[PDB]
Amino acid sequence: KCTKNALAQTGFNKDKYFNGDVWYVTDYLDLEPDDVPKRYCAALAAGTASGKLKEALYCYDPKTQDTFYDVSELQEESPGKYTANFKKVEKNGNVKVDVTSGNYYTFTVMYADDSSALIHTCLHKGNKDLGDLYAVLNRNKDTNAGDKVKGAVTAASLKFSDFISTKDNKCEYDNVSLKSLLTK
Ligand code: HEM
Ligand SMILES: NCCc1c[nH]cn1
Repeated sequence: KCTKNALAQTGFNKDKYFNGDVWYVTDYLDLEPDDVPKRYCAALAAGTASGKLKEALYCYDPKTQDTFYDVSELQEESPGKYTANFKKVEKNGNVKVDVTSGNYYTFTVMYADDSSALIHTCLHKGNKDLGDLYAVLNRNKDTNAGDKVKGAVTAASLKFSDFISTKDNKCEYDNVSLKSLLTK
């Protein structure tokens, strides 16, 4: 069961956040980890494409080098709070799992600035709730969480201590594919 009480950023600047460029996940807090050890890497891009708000996802597993992608049209619920009916796709946009009733995630932008952000997500897959996941984002992958986003972590009643860093986890990314998926 995810919480719905994550508060959107006051004065959220949606154009700066959804500018079509990549956000890297630098640190994350998964409140319901899979029983199997999975130290993944993730990044995302979001912005307008042919008049729609779109969000593409990338995940990388260093153990296998396996990759997975997703793309959604976003639906604004309220300011800074969105719902995404995802479809799983190859790096070229070919559909692996279609848009389905029980598959969706929601997110809230709790904090953001030109370079960083903190978001809450709640993922639903096959109708089941997979729990809360908080991500600290940055426009640069090797950048450490600065004071402002750490303040936002505190303001959300969390401890930065509990977060897991992707910094020396052998991550590799694919921003070209991630950006071009916005049109698919
Ligand atoms: C912005 C941050 C993230 C978002 C929006 C997000 C979103 C998603 C989505 C939509 C899926 C379902 C994919 C599909 O089946 O088509 C997924 C699966 C998964 N994600 Fe993430 N993810 C995020 C960050 C992360 C991070 C940092 C990790 C690292 C542990 C992670 C681990 C996983 C795992 C293990 C699964 C497979 C879950 C299952 O089917 O049981 N994700 N993610
Ligand atoms: N238990 C974490 C669910 C999740 C994975 N990705 C996004 N959310």
